[PDB]
Amino acid sequence: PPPPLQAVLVADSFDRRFFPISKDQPRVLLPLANVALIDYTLEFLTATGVQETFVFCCWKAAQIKEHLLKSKWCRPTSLNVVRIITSELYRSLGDVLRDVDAKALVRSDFLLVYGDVISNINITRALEEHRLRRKLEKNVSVMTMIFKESSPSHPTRCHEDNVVVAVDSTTNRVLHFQKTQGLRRFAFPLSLFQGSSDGVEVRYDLLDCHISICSPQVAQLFTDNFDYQTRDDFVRGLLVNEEILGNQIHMHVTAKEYGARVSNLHMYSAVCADVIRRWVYPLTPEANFTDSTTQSCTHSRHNIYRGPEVSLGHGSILEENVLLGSGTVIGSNCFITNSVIGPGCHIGDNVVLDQTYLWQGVRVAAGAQIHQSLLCDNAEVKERVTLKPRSVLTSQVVVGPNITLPEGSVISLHPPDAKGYNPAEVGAAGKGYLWKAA
Amino acid sequence: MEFQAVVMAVGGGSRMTDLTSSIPKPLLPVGNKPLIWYPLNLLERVGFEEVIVVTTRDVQKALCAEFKMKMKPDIVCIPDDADMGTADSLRYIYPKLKTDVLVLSCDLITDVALHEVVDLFRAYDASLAMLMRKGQVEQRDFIGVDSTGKRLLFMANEADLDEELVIKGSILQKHPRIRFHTGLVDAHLYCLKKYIVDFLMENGSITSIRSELIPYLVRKQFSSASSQQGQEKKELKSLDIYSFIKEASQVRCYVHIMKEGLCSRVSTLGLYMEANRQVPKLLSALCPEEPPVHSSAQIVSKHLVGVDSLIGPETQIGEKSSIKRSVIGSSCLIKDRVTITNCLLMNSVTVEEGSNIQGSVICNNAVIEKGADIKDCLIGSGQRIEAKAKRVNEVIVG
Amino acid sequence: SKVSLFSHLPQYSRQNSLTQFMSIPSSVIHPAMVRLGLQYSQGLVSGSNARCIALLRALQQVIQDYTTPPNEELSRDLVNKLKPYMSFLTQCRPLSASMHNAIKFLNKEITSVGSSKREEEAKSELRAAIDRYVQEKIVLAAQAISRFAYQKISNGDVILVYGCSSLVSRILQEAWTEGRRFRVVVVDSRPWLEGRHTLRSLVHAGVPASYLLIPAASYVLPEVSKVLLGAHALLANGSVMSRVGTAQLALVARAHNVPVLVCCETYKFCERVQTDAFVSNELDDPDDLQCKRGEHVALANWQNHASLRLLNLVYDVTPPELVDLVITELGMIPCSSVPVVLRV
Amino acid sequence: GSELSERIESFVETLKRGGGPRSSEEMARETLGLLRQIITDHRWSNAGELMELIRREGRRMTAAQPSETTVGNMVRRVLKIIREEYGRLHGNEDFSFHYAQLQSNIIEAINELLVELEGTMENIAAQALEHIHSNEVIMTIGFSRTVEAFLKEAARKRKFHVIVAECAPFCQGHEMAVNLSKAGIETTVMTDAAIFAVMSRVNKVIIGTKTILANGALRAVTGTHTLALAAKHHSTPLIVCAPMFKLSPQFPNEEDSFHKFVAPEEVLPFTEGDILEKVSVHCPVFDYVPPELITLFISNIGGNAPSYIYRLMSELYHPDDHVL
Repeated sequence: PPPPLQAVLVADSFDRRFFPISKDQPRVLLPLANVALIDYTLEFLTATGVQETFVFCCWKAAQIKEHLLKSKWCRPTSLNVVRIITSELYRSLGDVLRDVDAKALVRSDFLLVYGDVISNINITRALEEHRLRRKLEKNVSVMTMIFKESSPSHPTRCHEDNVVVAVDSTTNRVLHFQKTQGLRRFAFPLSLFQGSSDGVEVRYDLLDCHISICSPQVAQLFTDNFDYQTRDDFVRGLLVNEEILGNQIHMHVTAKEYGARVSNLHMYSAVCADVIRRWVYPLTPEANFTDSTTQSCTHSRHNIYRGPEVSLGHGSILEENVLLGSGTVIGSNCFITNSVIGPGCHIGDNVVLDQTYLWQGVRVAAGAQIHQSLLCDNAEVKERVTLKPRSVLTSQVVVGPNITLPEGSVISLHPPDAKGYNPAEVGAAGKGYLWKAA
Repeated sequence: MEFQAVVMAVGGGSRMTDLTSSIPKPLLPVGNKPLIWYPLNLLERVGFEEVIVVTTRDVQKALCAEFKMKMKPDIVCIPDDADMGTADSLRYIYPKLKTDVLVLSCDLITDVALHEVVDLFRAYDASLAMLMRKGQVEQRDFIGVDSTGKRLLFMANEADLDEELVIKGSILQKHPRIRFHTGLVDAHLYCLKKYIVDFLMENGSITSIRSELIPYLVRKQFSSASSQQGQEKKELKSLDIYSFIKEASQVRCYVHIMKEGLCSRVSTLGLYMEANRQVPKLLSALCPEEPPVHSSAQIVSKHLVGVDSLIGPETQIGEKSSIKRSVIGSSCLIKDRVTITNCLLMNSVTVEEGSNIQGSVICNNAVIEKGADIKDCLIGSGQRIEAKAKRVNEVIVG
Repeated sequence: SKVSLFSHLPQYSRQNSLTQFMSIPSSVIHPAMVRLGLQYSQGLVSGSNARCIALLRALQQVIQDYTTPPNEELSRDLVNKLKPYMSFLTQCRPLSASMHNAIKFLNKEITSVGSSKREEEAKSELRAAIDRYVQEKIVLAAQAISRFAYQKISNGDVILVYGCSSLVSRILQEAWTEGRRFRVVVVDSRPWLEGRHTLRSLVHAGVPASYLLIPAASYVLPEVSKVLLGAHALLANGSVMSRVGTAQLALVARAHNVPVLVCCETYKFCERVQTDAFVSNELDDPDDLQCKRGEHVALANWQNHASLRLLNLVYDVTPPELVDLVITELGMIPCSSVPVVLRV
Repeated sequence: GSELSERIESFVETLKRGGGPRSSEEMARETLGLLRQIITDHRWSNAGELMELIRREGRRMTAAQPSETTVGNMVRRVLKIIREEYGRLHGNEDFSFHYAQLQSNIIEAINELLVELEGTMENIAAQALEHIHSNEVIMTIGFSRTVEAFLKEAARKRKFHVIVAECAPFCQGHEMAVNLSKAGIETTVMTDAAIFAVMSRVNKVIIGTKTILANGALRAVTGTHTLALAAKHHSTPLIVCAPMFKLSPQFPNEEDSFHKFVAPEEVLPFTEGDILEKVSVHCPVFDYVPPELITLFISNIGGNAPSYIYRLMSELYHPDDHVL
């Protein structure tokens, strides 16, 4: 049998699409459904039989280290060994690949994953297919991409991630791979059709999961070419250069499992909604796979989850798909639906919450109406406040009474570029700034 | 009262150089029978009782009422001095058309039942349903079908394409996956309805249906008020077909293909010998009362015969005339010690003794000489033959 | 390989095409009806509503092209000519009570025609009569039924539906448009899975809805308040014939104390009598029961095993003791009062 | 120590992430083996330490997966055996006096329990000849090994006919249909919806179960409840075949943990993404059945009425250990 399976984890985004918020907290530590965004990936890796893992982190690595040292995966009874490597010279995926090739860590086929992936996919069959393919031939296939079958109208298909792919019908082999952003027409070179006989299959109904099975050879190809910095560049360079090079890239498509990656607010909302509705069955809020003594739930009718020691007033109504932390206090005659509430929050009376997410330590005054908003750690709202859809409030910000923000408002504690507080912007006795635009 | 069959045979092609002109195109010799008898018999096999065929005056003279088949042919004399096309000819016969039409060409030979394609036309009220056979350079065409492989979705030819093909970003949002085919051979079995000819009555730009009608139709069958109207004219496009069709996304196209069987059109000289070699197998079940050698043929060498050795009437044979799966026509004189392999012969061919022919063709009024070592040719008409020579690539000019 | 219990009922497959055995230029049977019979084996089936409309349209088209025999009249010639036609249609697929009533009405109309009028006058009169029949017996009846049933829906209700039926969807959409608020629950069953039509229509309309399968029916009945059902026929004794599974829903709803309402038109009233949900049914293709397990598809080559039968029923009968209200174009009546009122 | 902890962690992790191709008998055997192993090692002073440790481990393993009930039954049975042994050895309940023959007696008692457990299905199958007669029709739903053995034992003498419901959406009835067809018995497969239509021609109904509660109620597969009602509409007897380790000292008070819910993938596929944002799907697995719909209980002892069940409970578990 081959050596035990190994995994590489990238815990740095190298992006700026989450940067009114990531000033304080790194992306991998964001709370989704009251659970950090790094536990899901580690549990997914553990469930598939991975016996060793490497972790790379550069930005604010101290918090990541202190969080990982208290998790259950560092206990001596864990079957998966966690190793931490940190540096301040990393800038892209290519640098990480060069470093791992230089240090000579991997010895056989391994996995490569980002830091924010939610899935429950088993790998054994794809691994066996890859091993058979690389055994019958010699160093022909050096990659095996993973995709999920889906329709082009699902709400989990952002415009920034749609792709179109051309494959051979008989053996799954990627012949073309293009990203579609602002393009109303798709073009393909004519050399593909004449090479083959009875299949140039074109697909637009696949969802990417950013999961790969890589041989050590890939590392070498990331060292010879010093201009490569992402997976897309590697794929395009391999597909274009066809003298000898790496020979082929193959694909595998699943149909009865789940897999997704969070990269923006739209993806965050879609993934949270899918997780609440038990679309990833083994990982559910009441399962408590983190075995933390401060997180427990009791499933009820209409998909309602309640934690320990939660007080409820008279006349309150919970519609469906609600999560409540520990110690939360609710007033009287409220209306909460499709919402997530973190631990330790206080809510007044006559409040309406719809498709909203509130994190820990947030206090809300009575008589308010909120729709489709995100509130960060330790926020507060005064009386007579109405937030229109698509609103964001970062940590420690306050909003004064008798105000009504328009759609798309963004408020952060830091200055707009990082002065007094405008009573027209943040209300009376408000502490914050209006960032404006995205 | 529901289907009108229209048989087209006017003009040959580049590959033909001495057959479609000297011999009538419908009456070219394959299996000692005229070729047009093959599709026409099929029309009489299903039960069709009305056949309309257009042709020239010479073919009409060569035809008259010489056959003894039950159908009553209705021959219309096309003007011979013309460069006519499919659209123009169907424009001519329009006043005689009332119901749906079925266009067929004499050059086609197939053994597949037409019940399947007519069923497809009936059930899904499709505008048309053409036929393609699996391929067995000329700017190869690419056709893209859907997942179920029944509905045509894309079609293009390499002639106007330079280096790449472009697909509009609206087809995929309705049909997520499509499959491409490149090696295919078309068949002239266009089962279009009455509205198409009415639409093309007022439009004269279209001249050939194969290269002009189907591309525009398949292009327009997809787009709608968006794309073909939002991104891109009743008074300019001569009352476009969309305005025409007003009855109880109205134009839909479907295509059927098959993988096993025989279906080909004899428009190339290369396929001629494959045709005349494989037609006895069809004739064995098609006409089980046709002996391989004609009854009134003067046979002498009855033991040196290979496979079937088709022989026409009044054909005198010589002893020791070895034959291997060859074709022989009428009134042919054969002497002794003549060996023939996989060769073709037809009416009024004289052969001298001591000959040897291999994989050749012989035309009318050809006199074979003694000691003729023939290796592949076609042989001209009204010319004598000398010894040796003849080649497949270096075919005799005469 | 039928079950001995259902030996009498015939079993048919969807791959025994009957069109191969006659000429492409059809002369025995009119081509439009040949197309209709071909389409009968693919779709165009919805509660005997679309089927009856298509049959009447084809009959109108056939009547359009007729020639009076020199030594005969229309009354006998047309009647004698029509028999092989719907005989072949029955050979394609079994009919329904609505089509029987329609053809009976058409024959009655044909017989009463006198010989004084011309052929064209008779043809126009027959077309007008058919148009009057279809206009009066279907559309206005549906409008009246919707108007009557609008009064039995209130704010905050939870209504349960089963299968696919145009009448129920029309009623619900009209009630929602009129300005009432409620929510719906849809129950589906293998292998047809016809509830997805209703689910999609309701979602597009803008009505909250939930979806589930039949075996969990007892799980959600504590929340429901009403049960609304369609029908395919109405027997003389007052029973209701519908798709298989309706009687189970009626029984469990009765056990949970929930009222049941049935909607139907007055031209589906049959004269047959049945005492059990058995005997007079129709079998279907057993190969549809094969589960697409993906890997290790069981029941594959089920004919190989010695003793193994697959059963596939289409209909069932509900006794009148499990129904509390019936709404027709003439009003609302108790179930047991159906035969006395409608017989006239 | 390390081996015991590794085994415990492996068992808990296997329990949490669903499971595998395991029957009830295998689960009981594994639980008993693990309990015997923990008794052997992990030296204790007196009975109190042993009881506390066993109770803690049982609470952990029970909270690992609520829907699995055999583990708790085995834990309570072991506790009762320990209580009986301590009472016998000893002459104000106190468990501090020290002895030396306790562990040997406990071990041999557990061995006798295992020996009794091994020979269970044969005893149940041995009674098949007193209920099934020639020319009869039997109804069943799902896939249960005990029912399969019960039918196969009686198939060697008489001939009858069996009807099986497919029990969607998992559709495990096909496996039993195939297995019974291979043995040479007439079989028929049909969907769930036709249960009420064919009930009028059935002589008996025989089923299995997942759990048995104190008052005689049942926790079975989804489609059982309706199947129980229709039979009551015709006074057709209903029979349950189950061994004795499926009995629990619980009552149907709270149903929040009664049913088990899974992903909605089984009901509605993911390829309907246009409308999946506004539709909620629910997929229960288990189902509750009241005791008024059951006629007879068959086990490795004999036939009993639903009222007798209570008595069995009082002689199987001590009242103290009802709540771990």
